[PDB]
Amino acid sequence: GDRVITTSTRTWALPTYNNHLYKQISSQSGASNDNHYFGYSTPWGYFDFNRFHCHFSPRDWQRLINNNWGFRPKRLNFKLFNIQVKEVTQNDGTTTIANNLTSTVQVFTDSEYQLPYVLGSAHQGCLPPFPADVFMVPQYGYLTLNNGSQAVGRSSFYCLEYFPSQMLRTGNNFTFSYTFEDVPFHSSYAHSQSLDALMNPLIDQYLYYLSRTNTPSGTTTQSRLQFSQAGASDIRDQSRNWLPGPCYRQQRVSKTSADNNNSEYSWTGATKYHLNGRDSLVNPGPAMASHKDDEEKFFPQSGVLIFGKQGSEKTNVDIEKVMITDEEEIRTTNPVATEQYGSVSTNLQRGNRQAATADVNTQGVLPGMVWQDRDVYLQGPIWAKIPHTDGHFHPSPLMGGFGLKHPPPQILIKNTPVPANPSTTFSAAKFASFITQYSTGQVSVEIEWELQKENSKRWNPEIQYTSNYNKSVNVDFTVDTNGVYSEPRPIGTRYLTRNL
Amino acid sequence: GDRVITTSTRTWALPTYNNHLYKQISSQSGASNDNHYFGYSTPWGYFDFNRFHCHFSPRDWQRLINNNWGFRPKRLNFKLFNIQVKEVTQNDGTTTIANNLTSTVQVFTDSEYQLPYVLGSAHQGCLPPFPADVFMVPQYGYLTLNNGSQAVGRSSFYCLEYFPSQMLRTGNNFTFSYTFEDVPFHSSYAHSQSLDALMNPLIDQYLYYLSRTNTPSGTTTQSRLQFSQAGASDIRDQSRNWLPGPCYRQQRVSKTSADNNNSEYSWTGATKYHLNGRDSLVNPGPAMASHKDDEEKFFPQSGVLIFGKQGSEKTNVDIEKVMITDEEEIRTTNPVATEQYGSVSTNLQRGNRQAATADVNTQGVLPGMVWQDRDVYLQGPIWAKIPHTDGHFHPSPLMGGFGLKHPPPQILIKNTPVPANPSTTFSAAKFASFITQYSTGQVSVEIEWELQKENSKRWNPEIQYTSNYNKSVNVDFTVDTNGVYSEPRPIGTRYLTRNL
Amino acid sequence: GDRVITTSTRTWALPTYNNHLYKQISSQSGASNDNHYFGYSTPWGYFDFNRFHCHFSPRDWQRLINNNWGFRPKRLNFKLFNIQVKEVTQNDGTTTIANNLTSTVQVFTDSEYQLPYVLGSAHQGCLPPFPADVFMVPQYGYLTLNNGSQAVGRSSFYCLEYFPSQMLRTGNNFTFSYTFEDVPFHSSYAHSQS
Amino acid sequence: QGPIWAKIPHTDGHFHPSPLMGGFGLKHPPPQILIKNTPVPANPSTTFSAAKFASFITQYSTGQVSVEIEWELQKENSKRWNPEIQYTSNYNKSVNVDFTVDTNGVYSEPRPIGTRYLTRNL
Repeated sequence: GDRVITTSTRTWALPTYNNHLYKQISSQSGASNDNHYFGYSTPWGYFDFNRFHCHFSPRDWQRLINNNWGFRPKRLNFKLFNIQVKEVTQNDGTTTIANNLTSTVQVFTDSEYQLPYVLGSAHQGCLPPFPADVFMVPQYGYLTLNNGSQAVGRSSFYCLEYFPSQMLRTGNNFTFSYTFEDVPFHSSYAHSQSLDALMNPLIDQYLYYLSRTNTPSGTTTQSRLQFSQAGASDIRDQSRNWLPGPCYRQQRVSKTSADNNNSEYSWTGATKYHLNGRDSLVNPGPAMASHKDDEEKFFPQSGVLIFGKQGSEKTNVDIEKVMITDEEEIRTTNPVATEQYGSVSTNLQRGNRQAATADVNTQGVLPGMVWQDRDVYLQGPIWAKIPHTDGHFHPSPLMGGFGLKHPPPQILIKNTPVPANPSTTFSAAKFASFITQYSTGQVSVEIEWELQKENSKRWNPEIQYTSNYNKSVNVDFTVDTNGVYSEPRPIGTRYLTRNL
Repeated sequence: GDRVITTSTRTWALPTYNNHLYKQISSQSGASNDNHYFGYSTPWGYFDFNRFHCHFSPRDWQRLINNNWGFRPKRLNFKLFNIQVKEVTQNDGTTTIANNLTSTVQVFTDSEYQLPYVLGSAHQGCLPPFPADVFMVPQYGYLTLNNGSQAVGRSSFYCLEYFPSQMLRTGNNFTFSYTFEDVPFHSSYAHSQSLDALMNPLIDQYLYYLSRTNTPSGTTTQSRLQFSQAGASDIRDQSRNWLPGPCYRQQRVSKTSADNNNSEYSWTGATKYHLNGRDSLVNPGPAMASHKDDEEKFFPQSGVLIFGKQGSEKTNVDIEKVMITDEEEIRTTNPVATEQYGSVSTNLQRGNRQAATADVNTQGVLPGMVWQDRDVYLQGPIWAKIPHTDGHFHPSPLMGGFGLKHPPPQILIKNTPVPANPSTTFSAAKFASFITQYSTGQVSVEIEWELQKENSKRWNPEIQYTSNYNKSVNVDFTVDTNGVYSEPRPIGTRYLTRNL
Repeated sequence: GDRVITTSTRTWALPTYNNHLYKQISSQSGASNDNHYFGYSTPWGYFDFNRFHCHFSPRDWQRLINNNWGFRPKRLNFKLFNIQVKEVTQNDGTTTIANNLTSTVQVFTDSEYQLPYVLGSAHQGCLPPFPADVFMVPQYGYLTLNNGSQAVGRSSFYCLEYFPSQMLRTGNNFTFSYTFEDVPFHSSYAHSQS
Repeated sequence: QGPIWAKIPHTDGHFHPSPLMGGFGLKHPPPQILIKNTPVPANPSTTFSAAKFASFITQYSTGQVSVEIEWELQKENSKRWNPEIQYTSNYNKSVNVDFTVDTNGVYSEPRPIGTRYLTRNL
């Protein structure tokens, strides 16, 4: 009631990747100097389970999303069990399996966050949406530092066979518990009222701003400047003690595709920054914006988010599959998307001298700013692991989600190598001749989120996202015919409304 | 001694507004699309008492303002009593009153801040300056959300007859206590010394900056670049570890009115931003600036504050009544008003290539910024109720004053309707035929502010705002002849000086 | 959580109907013989509050309707208070009010269900939807038995001034508590499958 | 906007009472509680009299009212995998939303509602 407890489980399959041998991986020499990566590929595999798919399913997303203002995770517990090591041999056109029993698997974990922590991109393949079937574990490895291809001093290279591990035979299991520290609840409410009008419309404030300057002489010219008390009426002159959050700009692009010159403006016309002289564009903006009321056919080029419609073939797939989140609901506070934040004076005015204006395309944070977060679509990420640093400035990760400083640990996996027969003559160096095998087992987690209840004295119904209706040949979600699973539309949580 | 306790009281009068019936209120269709408001008007009335007039009077403003570095409120208590319900009937050219006794009045309050909290603009009519006479209570009602006129989903509409109330007959009273959480003391000291010179003038620092580049060959041209250790002398090259606060720009306008082209530049030339595509100008700037030393005839167009000289007829009143606060005292740190914050390089320089500069009109917050607040004029507001949000970035409300997250509650009032005689035939629907009546009573509050004392080892006298002198035909403040009350000049608190 | 508690309140106005005199009421003789009613009209007025408007408002209807399979009422409590008797006089083209104080009002109740219980049709005028304004109390009276217009033996005619009442001056209030016995929960679920 | 309890008549032949209006079948419904305001005559004629004069003093009355209920409800739990219907407020830019007063103080209530939304397998 006060808090909800989630539990999941899955089965998984672990191959062997590098042939049990680290391989440094680097960028191609033909890759443009905007792109160079120099790094390592380890055999170890690792679990992810960072996304909301794992823990909810649509119904329990409603039950959560409609009834609560906010929530946070209060702990988690985690389990591996039913570990079944398995062998495979290929003779000629023949196959075999024959589980080999006593062979083991290595796991450990890091509380110390010592090893490089890489999730962060929401790389695909965390866990299957929907409980059925199975997923093969992805392997590890990391970029570090490059310069132009090549290498520089420092440049890391950890080992991963150092740390005390645990070696788990068939019929042995592994767990650990973890507890989040705390974070402010994630927002849900949609902010009934905009900032621009917070005011009682009936009375009028006692400040006069400045009325029409100039005024006729005579019929023409005087420097007379007069004042008019504000309130009701024109509004828009209201003295206001708060400010809307910061923004840049984006290149507006239409889903209609009736427009946009020919043209290729991307990525040339896109917004980007270059760190260390290598251009980098910005996929999430600082979480903000919208398109605008009544438009819906325009969206920011690099803004918002994509996802996609299964099955989605990468690299040049057309618009129908992508799904393009709208982001319209934060319109209350954040300063929309592609607009000049607002005009500001430039040149002073003499008797002979006209004044600008000339405005601006950006702002930056200022005292008295307020802004809201972003929304989380349940196929999105969860926690971002703020880097270990100084200059935080509170961490509202652009992906959305929680800002953990000590995220849940990482827990890589590997299955111990078994050599084939040696030559008995001793030898130079190290033979490979490995015995091909892989592994499988279960997995669990659980969370126990804590959520704050909802209460409001509003008189009328509210929105409360629904299942829609009416005779779709294929409803959604649930499998169509031959076993493929679907997920039409994104969801995200802002529905309940709180007065600002 | 350690802390001062304030107490006030007044008498008040409550009419009946809507005829006891909610009326949705909307913007005119002829109102330009920059202006649309769609909202409600409830019968309920409400108290304000948010301004400094209520609690002090000029003398006790001195006694406070001169002797203390800073202060904050530590609690308050509040009272209604001596409630006298009253009736009025009009027959023909006749009048009558005849207090009706047992009829009641409804009050309650909200600690939960559930209902929309609207003060925020310093709408006129809180309480009378000066204890005499009486004030009629303003009514409630709120804007919420519009789009273009019209309406959208959400859009609120609370009731106000839901909550448990208290119904107070003649000879019954009502109170409650409230306690502020805490806030840093409000500043007073004026910062004796500017940032630019913090340094001991006698010694010189050991960093060399960069001296004249170029230098003659020969007599003309060399790329020679040489260095000169700083200190004393030129100054202005001093390495400095702190930065002045952020700013925009304003349109400078003269009180002299000898200038400014013809011209109407307002509001076209004014500084503004448009949220959701509707332009909004900025009445308080981010609290900052000044005009400059020795000028005093120039002030920012949209900057500073107005107030006005009683009696002040709204809409086009001339300059003599407005009073135009100067804001000169923060000159120490904040970066004045209409000036380019400062130049910054633009293009690199080759052997053939000249460099800019080209500067900037704005900045935004940066690490190592410092700035000071604003000053509070005792006819200004007090607490702003920071909205319930995430992105605070400490709340220094542009109106000035304290940043309460849980402000003192709101406490609306209404007087229960009494119908006239029915028709005994039963009826359709609901008759009105109300009995015209209104109400009156007392009011109290009190605060008990806590203030920190002042001590300084300065050797010489200080400024300490005074009453001036010399044979004014009308002193100030105190009533002139026929009972009208005056308040010449604003006041505000920065007088005592602290070394920075 | 387990159970929700509702509370409402309203203001109301009570006229005087028959001039304080019972009047037997009957069907018109011209009314077709499919229609004949023979009955009484008493001065007494009565409260209704039997409809869901009174207790919920749309939002709290959602909050209920979406989250639960079923429900039943487990009790109720009831109150009258702030009773203000009032007078009206009409001289010529003039009006007056002048609350008269000590005059009283009579109420009682029936647990025994003795008197004819008539609600049953959802006659209009129970309470106002929405809290505002006010509603005038409807009067009582009942049909019993007719034959063709006229009357037959039996045919009732209660009094209503028999029972012990309570007479409530200004500055006096009245309550009682009541408890439902039990009923199976009302259904909500829509039955997924035929 | 419908009724609530029907007061099954005092009888024999019940055959469980599912009142056609809908709502609960109480055998002992909440009581009835009629009201009346005592008559005050005008001045008599002092000559005594036949019969009974009327000459009443016109008056009426007003006051408050309360009730309350405390319903008991059973919670909902279902293992269904997909969203459900859950009646909503609709959307989209109605010149007049619903319910809440339009302009001059009249109150509205568009559409009926009724409760069947949540789904249980039969």
